Amino acid sequence: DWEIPDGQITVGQRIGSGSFGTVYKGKWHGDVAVKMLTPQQLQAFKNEVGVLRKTRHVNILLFMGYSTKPQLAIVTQWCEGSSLYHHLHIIETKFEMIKLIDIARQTAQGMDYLHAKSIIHRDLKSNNIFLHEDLTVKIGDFGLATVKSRGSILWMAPEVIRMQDKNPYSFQSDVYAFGIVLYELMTGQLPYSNINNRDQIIFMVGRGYLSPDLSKVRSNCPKAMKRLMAECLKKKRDERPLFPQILASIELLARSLP
Ligand SMILES: CC(C)(C)c1nc(-c2cccc(NS(=O)(=O)c3c(F)cccc3F)c2F)c(-c2ccnc(N)n2)s1
Repeated sequence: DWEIPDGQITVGQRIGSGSFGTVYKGKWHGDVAVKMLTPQQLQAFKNEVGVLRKTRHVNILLFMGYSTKPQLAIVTQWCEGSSLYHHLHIIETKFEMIKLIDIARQTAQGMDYLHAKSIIHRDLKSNNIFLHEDLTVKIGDFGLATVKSRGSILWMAPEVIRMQDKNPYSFQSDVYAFGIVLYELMTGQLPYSNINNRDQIIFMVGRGYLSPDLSKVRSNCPKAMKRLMAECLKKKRDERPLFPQILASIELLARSLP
């Protein structure tokens, strides 16, 4: 099994909380990430998502094992560096166009893998794309439904925001969230920056009145990159390309660049 013997993990600094559980930097055969959760949270993740079992890919965060005592936790590999969100919006890292294209290429590579294994991320955003050693993209923080009837909206597809569906999530919703990530890479900015109201952004994006300002893309951004971005951000989910097609477009772009 993947159960780490009781008392082997040293738990350190609290990193934060994602879709589910609290992340702490830890030590177990070097630096590791320790995601604390409840047995109900762990069982739901194994059923509703199942990335711990299913994924073993260079662009997906590597699961390592779990602990039962003192507290239940998922132990993954540790990413040395920062998330794409942190790089672009917190510390304003100026990446070369070649690198920005590579980050997109690597993200689309990981997404195509997940989708081929029939896994929908449901919560892809820039603080989920971890730039390990500032070179390798590692996709983590998978979406898990923790709440019922009776949050980062900038990446949500209009249909996800409208939520007139029980499960508005699809491969196409992840394509939209990737579209926003492409926007962030090519502009170095977050969409709808000129609006100071979360409710107005939610209402308008869902109703298709508001969409990212594509005129904000860098001068050195390839025409095909801006074209792919537009296709991924289509308001009609059906009009969006899937990741095998997205990947092929980036891979072709990556070589056609002088
Ligand atoms: C607080 C915040 C921003 C949300 C973070 N979460 C994780 C983290 C820690 C543990 C697991 C998952 N993701 S997960 O829980 O979806 C998951 C697994 F539990 C197993 C395998 C892949 C995987 F993505 C994470 F995103 C972070 C994390 C993970 C690895 N290295 C570093 N440096 N940070 S940071």
